[PDB]
Amino acid sequence: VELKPSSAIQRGPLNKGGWDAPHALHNDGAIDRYAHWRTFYQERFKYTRATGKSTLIFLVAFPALIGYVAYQSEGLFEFAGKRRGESVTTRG
Amino acid sequence: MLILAIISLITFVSMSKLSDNRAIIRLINIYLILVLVLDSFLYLLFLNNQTYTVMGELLIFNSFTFYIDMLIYFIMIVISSLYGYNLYNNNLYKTLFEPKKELIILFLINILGALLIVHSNDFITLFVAIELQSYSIYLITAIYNSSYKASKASMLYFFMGGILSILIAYSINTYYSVLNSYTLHSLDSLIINTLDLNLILIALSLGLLFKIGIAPLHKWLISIYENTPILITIYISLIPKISILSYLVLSNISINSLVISILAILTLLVGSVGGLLQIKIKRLLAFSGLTNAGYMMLLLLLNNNEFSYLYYITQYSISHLAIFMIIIFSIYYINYINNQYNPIIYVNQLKGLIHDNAYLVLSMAIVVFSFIGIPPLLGFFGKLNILMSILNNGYYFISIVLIVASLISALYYLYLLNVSIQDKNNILINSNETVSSVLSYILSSLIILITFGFIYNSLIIDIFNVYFN
Amino acid sequence: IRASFDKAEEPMLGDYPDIDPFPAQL
Amino acid sequence: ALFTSLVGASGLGFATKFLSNKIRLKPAGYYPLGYVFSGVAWAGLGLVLHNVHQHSLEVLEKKKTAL
Amino acid sequence: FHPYNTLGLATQSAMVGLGAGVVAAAARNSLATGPRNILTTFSKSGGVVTIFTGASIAYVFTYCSAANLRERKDGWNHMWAGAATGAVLGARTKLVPAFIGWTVLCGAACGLFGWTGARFNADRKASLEQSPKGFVQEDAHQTFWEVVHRRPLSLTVEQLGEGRGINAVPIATATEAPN
Amino acid sequence: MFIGTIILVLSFLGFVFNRRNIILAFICLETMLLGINLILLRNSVLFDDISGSLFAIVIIILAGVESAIGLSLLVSYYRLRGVINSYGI
Amino acid sequence: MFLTSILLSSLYLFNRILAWQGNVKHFYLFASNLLLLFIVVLYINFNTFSNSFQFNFELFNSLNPFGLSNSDISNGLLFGIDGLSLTFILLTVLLIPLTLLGNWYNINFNSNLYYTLVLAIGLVILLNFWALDYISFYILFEATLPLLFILIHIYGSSDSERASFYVLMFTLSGSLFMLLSIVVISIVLNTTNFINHNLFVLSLDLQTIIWLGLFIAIMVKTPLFPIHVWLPVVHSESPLAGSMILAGLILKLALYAILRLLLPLLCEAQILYTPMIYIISLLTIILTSLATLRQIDLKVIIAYSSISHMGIAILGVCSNTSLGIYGSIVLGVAHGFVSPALFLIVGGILYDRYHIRIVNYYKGLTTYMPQLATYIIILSFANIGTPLTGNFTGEFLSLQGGFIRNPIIGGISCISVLLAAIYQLKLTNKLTGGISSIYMHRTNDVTIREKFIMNILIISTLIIGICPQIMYNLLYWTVNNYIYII
Amino acid sequence: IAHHVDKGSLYRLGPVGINRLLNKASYNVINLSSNTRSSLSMNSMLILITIVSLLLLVLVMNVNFIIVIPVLISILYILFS
Ligand SMILES: CCCCCCCCCCCCCCCCCC(=O)OC[C@H](COP(=O)(O)OCCN)OC(=O)CCCCCCCCCCCCCCCCC
Ligand SMILES: CCCCCCCCCCCCCCCCCC(=O)OC[C@H](COP(=O)(O)OCCN)OC(=O)CCCCCCCCCCCCCCCCC
Ligand SMILES: CCCCCCCCCCCCCCCCCC(=O)OC[C@H](COP(=O)(O)OCCN)OC(=O)CCCCCCCCCCCCCCCCC
Ligand SMILES: CCCCCCCCCCCC(=O)OC[C@H](COP(=O)(O)OCC[N+](C)(C)C)OC(=O)CCCCCCCCCCC
Ligand SMILES: CCCCCCCCCCCC(=O)OC[C@H](COP(=O)(O)OCC[N+](C)(C)C)OC(=O)CCCCCCCCCCC
Ligand SMILES: CCCCCCCCCCCCO[C@H]1O[C@H](CO)[C@@H](O[C@H]2O[C@@H](CO)[C@H](O)[C@H](O)[C@@H]2O)[C@H](O)[C@H]1O
Ligand SMILES: CCCCCCCCCCCCO[C@H]1O[C@H](CO)[C@@H](O[C@H]2O[C@@H](CO)[C@H](O)[C@H](O)[C@@H]2O)[C@H](O)[C@H]1O
Repeated sequence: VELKPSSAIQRGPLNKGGWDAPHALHNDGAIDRYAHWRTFYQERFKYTRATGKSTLIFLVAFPALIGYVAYQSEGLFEFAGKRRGESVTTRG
Repeated sequence: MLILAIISLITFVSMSKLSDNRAIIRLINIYLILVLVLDSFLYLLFLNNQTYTVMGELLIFNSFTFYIDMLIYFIMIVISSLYGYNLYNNNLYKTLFEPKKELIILFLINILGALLIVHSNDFITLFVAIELQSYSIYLITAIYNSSYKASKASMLYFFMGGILSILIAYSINTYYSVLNSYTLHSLDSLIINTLDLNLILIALSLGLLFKIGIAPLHKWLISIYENTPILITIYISLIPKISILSYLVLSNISINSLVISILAILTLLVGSVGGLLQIKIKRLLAFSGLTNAGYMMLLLLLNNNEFSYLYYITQYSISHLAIFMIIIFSIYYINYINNQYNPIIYVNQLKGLIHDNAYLVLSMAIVVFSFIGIPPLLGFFGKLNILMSILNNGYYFISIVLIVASLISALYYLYLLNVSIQDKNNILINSNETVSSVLSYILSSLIILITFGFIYNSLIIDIFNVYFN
Repeated sequence: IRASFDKAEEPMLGDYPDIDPFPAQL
Repeated sequence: ALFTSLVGASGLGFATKFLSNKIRLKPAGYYPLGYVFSGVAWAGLGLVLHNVHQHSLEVLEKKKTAL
Repeated sequence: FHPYNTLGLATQSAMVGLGAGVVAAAARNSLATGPRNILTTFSKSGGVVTIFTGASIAYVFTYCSAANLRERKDGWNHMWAGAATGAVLGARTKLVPAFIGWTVLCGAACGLFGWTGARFNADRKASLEQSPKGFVQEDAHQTFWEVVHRRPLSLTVEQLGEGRGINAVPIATATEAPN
Repeated sequence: MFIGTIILVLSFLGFVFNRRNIILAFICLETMLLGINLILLRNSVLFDDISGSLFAIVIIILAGVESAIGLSLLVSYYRLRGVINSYGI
Repeated sequence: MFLTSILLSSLYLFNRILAWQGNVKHFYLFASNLLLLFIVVLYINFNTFSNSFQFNFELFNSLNPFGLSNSDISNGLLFGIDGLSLTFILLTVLLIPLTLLGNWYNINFNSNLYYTLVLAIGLVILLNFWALDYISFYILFEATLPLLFILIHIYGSSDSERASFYVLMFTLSGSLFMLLSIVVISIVLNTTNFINHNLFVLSLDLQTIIWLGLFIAIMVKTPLFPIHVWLPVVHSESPLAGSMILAGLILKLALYAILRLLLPLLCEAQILYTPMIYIISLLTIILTSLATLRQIDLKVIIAYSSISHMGIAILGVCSNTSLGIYGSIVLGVAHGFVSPALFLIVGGILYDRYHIRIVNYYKGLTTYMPQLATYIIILSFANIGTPLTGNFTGEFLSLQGGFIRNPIIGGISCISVLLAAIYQLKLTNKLTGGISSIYMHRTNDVTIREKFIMNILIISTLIIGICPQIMYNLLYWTVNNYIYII
Repeated sequence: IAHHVDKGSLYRLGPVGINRLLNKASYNVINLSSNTRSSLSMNSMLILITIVSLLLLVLVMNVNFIIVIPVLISILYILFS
């Protein structure tokens, strides 16, 4: 026996059956490449002295500064209806 | 019932030609069903976890072992229908999937060795039964001696299983040298604390566990499951793991081992990582069986692990049969046959299967998402119970490794589904041949259980809270 | 003229042409 | 309840027959008697679990009564 | 706490890591493909010796040192030790970013490993199974795993702090009319 | 306790570091089983117990059947290949 | 009568309709409009004078699995609604027919599979709000992944495959740590139900831990910085119903998850770890807005805006104030009206006509496609939060409460009022502006189907923008149940 | 931001970096049982290594456990690098 698929299977092409509409876009070839690049930048991104600057800024320093601000100013201000001379803070 | 089967089949098969082998398989299939129907009432004896010792003190019968016995039979009535009911009555599928004469005898003898292990209460019965399960499965790998790869497989499995039987017997003889006993019931809190038996019992666990593919000795078993025929791979890959894991779960040997924690972590990492680049199906599913062996190893450390084990072993077995069955059905719709024994090897041969048979792919998705642990499929409710037990007993790093291993294993589990729902040219439009009725109904029934068996979880919990408590 | 940001992206272009920018307004 | 359980177990049984017909690439109404056979068979399975659970609930109730 | 002995543990750890390098060297010499001999063990080995020794030295030295500098026993120490180990292993690849990445991520993994208790095993008495659980009975101190229907207010003010809505006495009763 | 451990260890090492053939592997398995039985029978004498000798006789049976099955498997390999080369399994 | 006979009548009618006309979308549209009406009837019969849960039904009980349980021992999945859940329920029944009708003519291969998958996702989302126990929530939280993966992989755009693995793996990752927290709850409390889970006062040290696993999940679903990178891709390559369903409802599930799991329990961990939440929400707002300023794909830009408005809504709900809750909810509602309209405009109008999403081609629609211009500007000014639209009233209230909790962070987050305008108007000006693009030929103006949809999604937000007080009748309890203030 | 963070480090701590990390680790896991020339002696040597490694690892972690940890980090490197 030669091991081959059964001949009772009748096969044919895939016709999704959409109505092929006219050309309402003129592809440009360079815009598409610019988009492919800006879309798959992640697979070519490399670490260097500017990428590192931006990365450490926006993922170390600014988060740490915002957190220092928060965890100092946690329960500090409370000034609903306050009046002259009264302190707006709950701490020193 | 097994014995009268094995005894009768020897005579009845010697009296019978090569042309009756399918009918004889069908007979023993129906016979096992009649056992499982008519003798199943014996679960009443195990009310309130009444436990019985038999043949002296060699065997032990409780609800755990009985359920494992029913499961092994349910596996063995599905694994037999695969040999005794031809899919398509074509010459190709005659040549591809034809049982041999002695195969069924070796299956039942392996069932017997599996059940003597779980039912064992003394190490002597364990050593006799693991040798029975081991020798029967050397021969099952080797019975298809017209293939080169199976010949290589049985030879390696013989040697590397013999080495582990040596390790097991060395451990038993050490336990006897220390304590003058072959019975683990002769242990207790006093004797555990008072004696340095940690080394002497982990050596038992490892000598049993390296026979099921635990890391870093996974490769040899993976080469075997790949190189052997698919309808043998579906049996060898499951039953030995059930038997040995059940024996190690029932006997609360390794309560809080550090070695077992390390190895089980390594299995989850290996079985999740090394199965990503695989292009072959069987190696992919073998690495899947390994990571599931990792998850089930993690409840050897618990001392209350029956429900989580029973639920996971059941859904694992069901999903394992169903996925291999889907792979078997799909052989009709592919373009290239690679072998007389392994018609399908590479995952990229299932391409476009949605355009041929879509409901086969629905079953594949249900089964895949069950492996991953997507609810409301049964795999969720199984991995949930494991997480409950380990977190209730104090393993936290391992739970994170467990989560991570599930995520990593989604990728090699979804490779099948991704290529299956891809598009293909030269689709199927008609075929006057039709697949068998029984195998379709079996596959369907396993699918419907993986899908809807979440409905019965409370009922199962009530029955468990009576018969196991 | 290639500005700072536009020549910090040199290692990443791969095959893309490293054009010299000129704003259209000029 | 019993009757609700049996209709549901029959509903799983029709799903097995239907899914089996589709896996064979047949129409859903190929062999209607298979729907009836799958219904009664799974209905028996759900019935068995119904009686098992009833016996177990009675047992725990009996444990409380002898208390 | 009780301080650590940095040099005693570091010398033991280095001899151990040297021994592990010897074992892995011999195992590679046996498992490898091409013609080899008893000479190749320390020549053709991919730095298994320096890998193991530098890691064990750096890990144990940093853990004991920062346990003694912080003067505590906790997970932050294992984080620093995994940070050193990642530096050592990542120095092998002669790149800055991979060195930084190996450091941070090996440190986070060891730091998690110290968070969960610095063990792959379990305590088995701090666990939920072997410990008191459920509802505490009568006003007793609420342990970790125990549940409580009504909590004290002094304990809340201490654990959390005052302000941001949370106070020593409620707002109405504080501003009730003495009438 | 000594002689058995020594035969067992040396035969495991000669099983593991055999770059030559396969009959050495069969032999090392049989010698490992021998050394086990000697360990066990020494302990059974010192304890004046019988369970050791029972497990020993059982090992003899099981080892002989092991060699029978192994030497049928080898014959299958040889059926197909015609030569059992030094580095084939 | 028999319950089984009624649904057998329905299934039979469905089989005959399927056999005569080989399509289902008419029956599904009928069922969708039926569900909308039946939910409206439930609102008519819903008492607003009760904080209790109404229309309780239990499923999958031991005694009556395939029916409902009237037992004295409840071991199954619970269901029922408060006014919070009813709100998003009304949002979901309102959107499902439109998500089908936004794809009534452009799906031409295996259509019936698509409309099945859409309705299954929409029904599963609907039932998730009825959920009254942690486990039923979770098993309906994770049930949309297989359908979303399949839907995206088949009916998706070019890069569908990468998008489908991203929606699965990211959401599964966050969900699994949610499962760990739920499992720790379940082995401790030995009960999971959204009725009496606030009574149990766990120790603080354990709330500090359970919170981390719940919040890891909610970071991954909402999303939030720095796990905001799946959403742009999954929206970019998804079919139109996938994008509408996602932005409208699945991101609102994260907010419902906070209010229903994380606040009534874990109160003390919220009041201790809130400042870290404010850090994360603030970074989400500004960085995603600035990342939006330099994108090229239309659909990705709308996606980034969804991240921003959710991050404002997190400032409000996590603010320990009534106005914060009522704003964060109204943001979720108005967002689930506005964003689907924009995803329809950029995914089922322009992509249908010209089959490309790059801004560089698009310019000068106002000349030949004026009505599309009018809708773009209205929805753009509703997205950014022009008043008399719910996306302002919710912005204002959440920033009231965020300012109350931490005034600095709640005021530095007011720049969202600007940055939303930047990344939306830089685009709207391009589309409606200039001379018609040479690359694009002409095509029809918007058809009545799409005009129907956009006019519904605008009337609804204008209503809640003009009188938000209508939604208070369901929420006047919910604004105070989840406030931990002594 | 959009390039160096949203499409840079935040894809590296995610899809891109995990993909490369798993590419290598899987290619080093499977390139471990190197020679197919004889699958027997190799798996046999793997038994001997594992038994010896566990006996020695347990020896170290009896006397001190904070020393075996780097041994395991490095082993994971050797197995996955
Ligand atoms: C089968 C093939 C035939 C060949 C057989 C060869 C002989 C077999 C040797 C024994 C059996 C193999 C054992 C396999 C390894 C696994 C051993 C094991 O895991 O036991 C560990 C166990 C403690 O682990 P656990 O119970 O999990 O945790 C609680 C800890 N308190 O228990 C222990 O704590 C272990 C006890 C610690 C002492 C270990 C002894 C090591 C001594 C070696 C010193 C070498 C000298 C220095 C180096 C020399 C090189 C120059
Ligand atoms: C002699 C003097 C003694 C002095 C006293 C102190 C001695 C202490 C010795 C410590 C033990 C050292 C053992 C070193 C490991 C064995 C060496 C080795 O090479 O292992 C890998 C081995 C061969 O691999 P190789 O040939 O190098 O090819 C590499 C390409 N991948 O291939 C293998 O398959 C064998 C693997 C063996 C693994 C053993 C079990 C390790 C368990 C893994 C730990 C995981 C736990 C951490 C998980 C964290 C999760 C993130
Ligand atoms: C008791 C303490 C135990 C606790 C555990 C401690 C962890 C120790 C981990 C060390 C064990 C060895 C595993 C190291 C990873 C193996 C591969 C590797 O070395 O990483 C390098 C890889 C290279 O990337 P590239 O430079 O582009 O490719 C050229 C490489 N020559 O790098 C990359 O691909 C880029 C990396 C980018 C960063 C990705 C960060 C992902 C973090 C989540 C990881 C989750 C998956 C964990 C996988 C486990 C694998 C073991
Ligand atoms: C048992 C055959 C297994 C073969 C595989 C088929 C699954 C059957 C599961 C019934 C178990 C039982 O009903 O039992 C419940 C058992 C203990 O009860 P028991 O002592 O064994 O008595 C049973 C007496 N029977 C045999 C006469 C009925 O609790 C467990 O931990 C089982 C956990 C199994 C989880 C798998 C759920 C699958 C959904 C099943 C939908 C019908
Ligand atoms: C407050 C709730 C909404 C109130 C109702 C507003 C919608 C009424 C329908 C307007 C139709 C129209 O304006 O025409 C649409 C105009 C057409 O321009 P044209 O004059 O007809 O000449 C045609 C010459 N073309 C073809 C060259 C243009 O498209 C545009 O140029 C884009 C401008 C949109 C103006 C939006 C009106 C102000 C509403 C802003 C409130 C947020
Ligand atoms: C650009 C990439 C490179 C930068 C990466 C930045 C990632 C952050 C790494 C630095 C981590 C330093 O983390 C540091 O914080 C902890 C507390 O938070 C300090 O440890 C402190 O913990 C507190 C508890 O919170 C203790 O009670 C004690 O007071 C101690 O001083 C440790 O000294 C150190 O572990
Ligand atoms: C991401 C979420 C899921 C991640 C998985 C982890 C979740 C499980 C929680 C880990 C709990 C660890 O908790 C462990 O430490 C706590 C202290 O904090 C200990 O709690 C004990 O601490 C001692 C002090 O040492 C005090 O007396 C305290 O009253 C209590 O008895 C317990 O011995 C143990 O329960």
